[PDB]
Amino acid sequence: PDRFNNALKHFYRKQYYKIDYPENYSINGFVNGQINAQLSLSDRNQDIINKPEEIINLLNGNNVSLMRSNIYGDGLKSTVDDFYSNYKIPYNRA
Amino acid sequence: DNSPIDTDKKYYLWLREIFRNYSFDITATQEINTNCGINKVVTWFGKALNILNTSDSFVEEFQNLGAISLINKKENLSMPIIESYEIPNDMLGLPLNDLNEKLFNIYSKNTAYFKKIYYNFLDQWWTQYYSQYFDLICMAKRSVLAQETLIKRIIQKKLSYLIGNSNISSDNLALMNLTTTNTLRDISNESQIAMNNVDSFLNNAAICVFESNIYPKFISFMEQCINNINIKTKEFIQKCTNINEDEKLQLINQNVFNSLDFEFLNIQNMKSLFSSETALLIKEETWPYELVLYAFKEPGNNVIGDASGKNTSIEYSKDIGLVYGINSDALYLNGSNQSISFSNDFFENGLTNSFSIYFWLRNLGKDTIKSKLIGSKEDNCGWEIYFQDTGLVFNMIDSNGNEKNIYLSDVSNNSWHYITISVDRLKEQLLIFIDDNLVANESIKEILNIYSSNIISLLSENNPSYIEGLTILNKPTTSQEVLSNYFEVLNNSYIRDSNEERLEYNKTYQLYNYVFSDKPICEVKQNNNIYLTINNTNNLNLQASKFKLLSINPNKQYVQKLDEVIISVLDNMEKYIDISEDNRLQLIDNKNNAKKMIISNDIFISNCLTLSYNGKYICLSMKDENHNWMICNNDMSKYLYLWSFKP
Amino acid sequence: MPFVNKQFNYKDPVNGVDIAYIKIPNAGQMQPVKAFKIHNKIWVIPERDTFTNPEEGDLNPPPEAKQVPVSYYDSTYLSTDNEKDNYLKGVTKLFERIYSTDLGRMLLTSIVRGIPFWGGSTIDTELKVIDTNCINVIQPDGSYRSEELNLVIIGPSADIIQFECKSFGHEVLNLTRNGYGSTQYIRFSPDFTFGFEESLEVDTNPLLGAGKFATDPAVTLAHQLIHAGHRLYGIAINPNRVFKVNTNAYYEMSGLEVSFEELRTFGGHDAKFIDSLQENEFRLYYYNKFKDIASTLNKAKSIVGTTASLQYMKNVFKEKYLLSEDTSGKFSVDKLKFDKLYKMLTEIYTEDNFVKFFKVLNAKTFLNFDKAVFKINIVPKVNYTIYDGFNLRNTNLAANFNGQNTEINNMNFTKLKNFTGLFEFYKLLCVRGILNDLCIKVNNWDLFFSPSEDNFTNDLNKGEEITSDTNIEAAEENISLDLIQQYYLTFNFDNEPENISIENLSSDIIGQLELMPNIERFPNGKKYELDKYTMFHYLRAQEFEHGKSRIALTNSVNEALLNPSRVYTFFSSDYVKKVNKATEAAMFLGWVEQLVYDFTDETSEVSTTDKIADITIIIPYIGPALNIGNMLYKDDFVGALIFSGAVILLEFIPEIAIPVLGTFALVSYIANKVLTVQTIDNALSKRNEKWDEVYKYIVTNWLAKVNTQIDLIRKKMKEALENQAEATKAIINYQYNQYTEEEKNNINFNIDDLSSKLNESINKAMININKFLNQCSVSYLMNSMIPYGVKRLEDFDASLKDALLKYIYDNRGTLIGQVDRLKDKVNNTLSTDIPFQLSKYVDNQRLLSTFTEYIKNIINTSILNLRYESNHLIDLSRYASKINIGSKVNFDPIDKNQIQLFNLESSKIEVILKNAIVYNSMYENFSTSFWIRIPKYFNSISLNNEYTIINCMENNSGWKVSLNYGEIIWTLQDTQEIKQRVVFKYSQMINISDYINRWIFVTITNNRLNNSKIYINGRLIDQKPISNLGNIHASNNIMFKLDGCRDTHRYIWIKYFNLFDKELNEKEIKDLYDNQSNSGILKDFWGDYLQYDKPYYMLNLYDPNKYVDVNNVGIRGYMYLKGPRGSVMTTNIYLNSSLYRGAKFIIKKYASGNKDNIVRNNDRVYINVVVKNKEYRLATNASQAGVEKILSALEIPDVGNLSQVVVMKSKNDQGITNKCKMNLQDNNGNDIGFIGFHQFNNIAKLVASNWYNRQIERSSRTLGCSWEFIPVDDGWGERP
Ligand SMILES: [Ca+2]
Ligand SMILES: [Zn+2]
Repeated sequence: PDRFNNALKHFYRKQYYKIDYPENYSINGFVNGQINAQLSLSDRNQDIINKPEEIINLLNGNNVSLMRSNIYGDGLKSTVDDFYSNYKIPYNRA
Repeated sequence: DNSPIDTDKKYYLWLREIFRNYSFDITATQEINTNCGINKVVTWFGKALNILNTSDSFVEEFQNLGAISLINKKENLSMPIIESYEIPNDMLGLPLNDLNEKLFNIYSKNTAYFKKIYYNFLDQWWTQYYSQYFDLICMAKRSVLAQETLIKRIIQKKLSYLIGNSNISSDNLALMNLTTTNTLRDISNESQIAMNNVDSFLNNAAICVFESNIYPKFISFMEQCINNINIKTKEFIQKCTNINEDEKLQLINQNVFNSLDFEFLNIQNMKSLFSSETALLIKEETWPYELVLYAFKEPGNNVIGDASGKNTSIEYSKDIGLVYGINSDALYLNGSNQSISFSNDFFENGLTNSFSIYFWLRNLGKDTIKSKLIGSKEDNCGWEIYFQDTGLVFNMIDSNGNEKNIYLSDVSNNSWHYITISVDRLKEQLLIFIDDNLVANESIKEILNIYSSNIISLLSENNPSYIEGLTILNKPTTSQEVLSNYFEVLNNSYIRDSNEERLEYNKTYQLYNYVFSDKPICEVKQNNNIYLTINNTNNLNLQASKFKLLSINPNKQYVQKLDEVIISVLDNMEKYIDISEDNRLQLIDNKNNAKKMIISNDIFISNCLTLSYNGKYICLSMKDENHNWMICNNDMSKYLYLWSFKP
Repeated sequence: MPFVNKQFNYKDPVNGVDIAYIKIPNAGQMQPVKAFKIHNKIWVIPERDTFTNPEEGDLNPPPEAKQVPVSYYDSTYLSTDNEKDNYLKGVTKLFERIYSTDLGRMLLTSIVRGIPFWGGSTIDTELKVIDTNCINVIQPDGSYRSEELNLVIIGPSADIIQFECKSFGHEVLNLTRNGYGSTQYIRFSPDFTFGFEESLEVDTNPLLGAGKFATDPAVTLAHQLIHAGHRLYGIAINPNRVFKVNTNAYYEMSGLEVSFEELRTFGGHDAKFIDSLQENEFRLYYYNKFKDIASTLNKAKSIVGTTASLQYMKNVFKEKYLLSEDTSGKFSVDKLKFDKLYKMLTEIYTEDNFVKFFKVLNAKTFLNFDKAVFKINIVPKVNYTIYDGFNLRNTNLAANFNGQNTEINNMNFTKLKNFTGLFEFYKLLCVRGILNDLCIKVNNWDLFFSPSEDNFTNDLNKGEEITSDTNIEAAEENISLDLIQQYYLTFNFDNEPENISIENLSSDIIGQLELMPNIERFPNGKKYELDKYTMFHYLRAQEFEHGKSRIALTNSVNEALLNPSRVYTFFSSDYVKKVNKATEAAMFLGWVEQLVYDFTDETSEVSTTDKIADITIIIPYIGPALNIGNMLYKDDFVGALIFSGAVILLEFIPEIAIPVLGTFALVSYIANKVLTVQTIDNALSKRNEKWDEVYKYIVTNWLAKVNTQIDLIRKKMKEALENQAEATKAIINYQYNQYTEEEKNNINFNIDDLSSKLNESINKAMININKFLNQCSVSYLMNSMIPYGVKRLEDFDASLKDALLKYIYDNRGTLIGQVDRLKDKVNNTLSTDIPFQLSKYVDNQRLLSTFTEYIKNIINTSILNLRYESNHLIDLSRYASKINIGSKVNFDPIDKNQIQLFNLESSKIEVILKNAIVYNSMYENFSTSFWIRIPKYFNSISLNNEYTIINCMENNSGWKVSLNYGEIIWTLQDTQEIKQRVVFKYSQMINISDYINRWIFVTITNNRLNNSKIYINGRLIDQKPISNLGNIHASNNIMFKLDGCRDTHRYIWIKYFNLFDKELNEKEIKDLYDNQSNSGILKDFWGDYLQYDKPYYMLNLYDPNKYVDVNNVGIRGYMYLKGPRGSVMTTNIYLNSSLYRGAKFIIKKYASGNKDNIVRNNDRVYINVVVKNKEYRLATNASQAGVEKILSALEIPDVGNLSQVVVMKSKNDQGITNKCKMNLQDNNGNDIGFIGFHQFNNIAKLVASNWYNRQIERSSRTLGCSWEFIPVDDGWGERP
């Protein structure tokens, strides 16, 4: 993964696959490569802990809940606080 | 309201339409004009994520409001804190040369500082803005998966149900199961195209936001900045004690900044950001090639292999020989015991996948009898190309017995030909090309399930032939692509004979003009000296003259574009070609006097060549004797300057 | 080598030979006229023709208008000796223009030797001349001399623009249809021509001019000379053979008169309207006529009325009819010789083909009707020349047929008044109470051509008898410029028949013209009651009359038809609201800009469909524009097309009637094996023909009934588009005139510039519409017509299979031992289909011609194309601008297109632009491209110094290209000093640069409504908004020179400079980039041609930080990649990786077949290695274990049998384009593999490894077998 690859928990819900050595994976890497390797889904997927960063509550005009959706955080620590405002771009290079 | 699905045929017709429609829905894009250009927009994006979805159309609303309208936090920028500009008070009295070269140092520091600022803005863009478009990309991709899942479940239920209770034959259900699996793959491949669509769409948008929104805030900040710098630098130079007034004006001028000093936008660089090793690796792993046949000669070994980067296995006769073809080494199949076979799970095809087959083929044509050349067939389904009569036959047959049987006329002349076959299930269209022509365009809506083995067999029974550049693609081919493939490969710098084999030095050919293609050049004497003409008096019993091309270099074997050449003929002794004062070509005694001609060719005429001397090209004269003389003259019709050598 | 070898003047006195008063045959007494013999057998009489036919002798307009679309009447025309002198000269010039073409040279010769047969004898033993084929030439002494002639050109009758062949008859004989022939009198004038509309050429000529174009009179004369040619050879088609049309339906023409002869003459598609069965009928008809002439000659034993010999005469006709003469002197006609001759006269001599030779704009079909008449003068060379016609070489007139554009070339064309009135002949179409009837008149020639079904006759249902003998008609190949060249080079130009002494005829020669059939004047003003608005209504609603009032656009057809101030538009309601709004003066220009943008946007709209086979694109606005089909939203049109196919475009559904095909009956041969087998083969051959016949037939019915409907729809869409532009302009012009003198004075508003912009938008729109409609027409063929033929054909194959098998089995006795093999032949042959290939039956559909048009399109948009050719640097564009080259300009000897400009006043190049192409506009888009190579900046003096290099500024307005430290800069400036700059920045602090001192490809494009864009190596770099810029008026010249550069040692390289009249798109730019990279020649690091005998430092694209070195010299040593490169610098200026560090490679000739020291792709070479300034040989011993063969540098004498020969390859690279490959080979031709490197321990050793040859082309960007060759260059210049 090439973009925000330390934040992926927010962008993506991971689903885990079992890897057996050396039937799935050997000294040349995945048998049949990273795309077409045949891997079995892990029975553990259902044990994954789900703790949303925030929950979006969608109500109607009558103020009753239609749906409750989960947004997940990236896992990283935050702020504190704004870096760009207080950062001085160095004029002298040493 | 239809009667329930009972036949396997009915299941296929259903499954295929399910697939085509899914493809049409999910890969939908429309190109629009934006602030920064044309972007290929994912049509369903608004209906998927509820974004600009309050209109009746998301596309036009996005064209209206622009790339920035897709994200929730529009203004995140923070103008960075700078280091204010002061010129040292110790330079106030310096002499010119030293003052001069010290401000040069400050000039560089400054322009570097500008670059730093721009970077800072680019980082904020990435962190604040792209982050939001990448969220859109991910959610949109998840939407595609969610939809794909719905489809597969719908398909799986129907298959599961028919298998559960229906009179469909056991063997029939078996095929249905194998085939559906291939269709589910075809559906992922289609999903993948769509997930690429949302990536390009949204990446372009984010880049447009940098040009349209972030960048201009940078430019504002930078002209305030250099306006300041310009002030302080002018005020400084006026306060200079040790230089005169003419010096001040030249100095202020040398040190002044303008907008161009900080206009760093490079749109190609913006775009190149997203080309990572991974993006590349993915391209190469997922490209349309399922088979790309290569061959070459190692010492004591002939190498044949597949470059597609797929799972293709190759098995072939140990004694198969290699010969130079059009652009590379060609396989020689003798017609008797020799065969080669390619194995890929894609090759079995199915109901819903598309593919293209192409290759160069030269056939030493003898029998008319129908013979397997290449194909993939099992249980009497799949496709085969046969040798028949003077041509080929393309055959396509499904599990219900429906057939395409199509005669392609005149392919065995013992000249190379480029065969292209295109099978498109989305447009339900079969396309067959021979060389640069489109020989067949047909509907294949009537052909359903062509599931074959995973093996393509190249037999070439009973017809010794040459095969080169065999390729299988998982996508259809267009006419532009065919033309591009055909001509690109064709100009490698080699000149060719009438059969499109490489023209060789020191080999005997007969010479023919493009305009009279069946009439060879012959020699005729007029006044105690001998010229070159063609025979327009039918069976005047002029003998076809025998030609050989000679090179100043003994080591040179094959004739190439722009080579210098001497033309020779065997009559009694060896006679060499010279140009007379009337520009009429004649055979002479002495190699020394022989004229050295430049040989070249037309990029669109594959088997023909041109000849020139001192910029004057060679052609056929007007009727004279009656005879038409070979002449060096530039004023005739273009067609008369094309020749070919036939061995 | 001129056709008319005397230059006559009308007042020249009569000599009795080539200038005389002459009598032509006539019914009664005829008054002698002054004529000129311009060539043997060809005379010109510069007189209005009242003599030919005393019946119609009055030059006034007739009581009832002729039913043609265009006519002109002036009785005084050609009444003056001056006009006569000009007629003579014009006609002569046209003869010369025709003669100067290969095709015309044949035609003219054919006409001369086409002497009218001597059929006068009622006694067949004698050969006599026919009187009406002669004239009487009055001598100065008062006597007359009788003289025979082939052709006379005379002035027109009362209708000045009606040109035709006339000739005299015989009491019994039909001389034009019997192969005899008769002297031809052509009514013609070179002093007028026709105007017409053309939308088709926009594909190849996107800049095509607006409004009417003028027919080149040379085409018109040629047309008549072709008729004359038929008539002289007696092969003209009977005038009662006519193409009938259906006139009864509201949408159909009231009537149209066109004859098979005319169709034959036009050529092209018009001639393909005549089916094979009938084309055959004619060929056979005239062949037998020819055979008759042979037998008339054979029985003629003496000659009468001449001093010439029967020998000479019989030979005259042997050479006219191409007769074969046996040893006895008997004549016959060879079917082979005749076929060739009849083909030349009817398929080679055609209007279509002359157009191909003249290279002029001309109607593609008679169905594109002349819309206007024009007065012209072609006699002055400044007007019209023999070689170029109106489109004069080396001037604006040479481009896009401007010479024929009546508005651009307006001094050569004066609009006359068409005598055919407004709605002279029409139909009246009325919608019913959608409030009472709203009726409109529709011009007859605005209606649909719908050919009658009794026009297409076929024998398809007639069975045949296959026979041991039955034999095959040939392919019947299509006519092409190379076939014509075949006829040309075999044509005999030597022998013209003499002008013989003949017995004197009577003083008056008695005869009358051949009678023309009387044609019913078709009905006029037929009325029609309709329930729904038609296409004609929708189009009419888009029109307005000029006036002082402000018109408004409406989306209501009803409103528009009801009110003179309301014009219907198919544009969106948004466009409607915007164009209608009263606009403040201060917002006027921005308002116009928006309107021009919106216009271009809506007319350029193209929806792509991936659902259906033959139609890729759809233009959705065609629906509301013509009311195609019905209902409301344009989404209905896109939808209905996708669903129902192309049939929704058609006004009527054509009948395609293909019957049960006539089956084969085979004649049995008892006991004869060879005959029985031949019969079987023949039946199969004739079966292949049955397929070709059915396909020809359908193609023929499609050209006539379908492709003509689509061609009309197309013409109407252009009419629709032009109406929308006129309306929008009128509304804008009204708004401007509402302003105060003061307000106007602050708005620079040029309506001609705005018009020019909208006309370009209409052209872009027509390009798309054209493609869409072509695909539509073809789709209907493939899908809705061909299949009926294929069904009839497969049923035929089935019947034949049963017949053939029955024949084999019945004959099993004769055929014994062969029965199985024959079954297979029959079953295998007849189980195939023969696929329909459209390219086979018609000209425009070949695949290559699609790419061809694309190339043309870019070449015809180039208003400056600056190349080095022969010994000079010139402009290869049709404008041929002048180039002035300074004394200090330097040209690279190896490639002379590479131009070096130093910093000196003398080092400069100046282009003097033709006025028509100097840029002065608010709205006009333009692009420039060129390659440049910029030396590294070595010195602080180059810092913050911007210097100009290409200058098109005039009084601070124009464009220019300028450079600065690490910058390439584009500047735009209007006449108010408002400017825009766009820059490409590149650093000099870099390890290895894609730019510094390397050839770069620059492209700048300018869209005046939007953006200025700069591209580098084919990719978009930066864009800036220009729409706030007003009028830009650039310089009359372009100055290539270094302007303002303070670095005295500075210079630049530049090549392949182009200027384009449009905004290049991404695709065109990439294709440009690729095409100009010269992929057939290897390049060095700098971008120059790679060369032999030139030492190069080496760089591996996989690891650029590494250079090549030699561990040890000799077979026990090796070469490797070493590092780090180290760096070179000048503080504050550059910091780079040193490029000159390493061992040097030199490429030596091995197989090279010339001496130009350039390394071409696939050259076979040796590579020498420079080590401590000595030369060695790159070689390996391929016998070493392992696929990676370790390369060594060897003593040149000691290489022995080692692998040395290297094959050089040139590959495409992104942003570099410098990729070089080397494939090492042993001496048996085998592959040792490409040169590359491999890790051995920690050493990276140069290797030849066949592992590369197993790989596809570009794989990653990181290869290991891709190399760069770096020569020492003044532009880089570190210390070696
Ligand atoms: Ca109106
Ligand atoms: Zn005519």
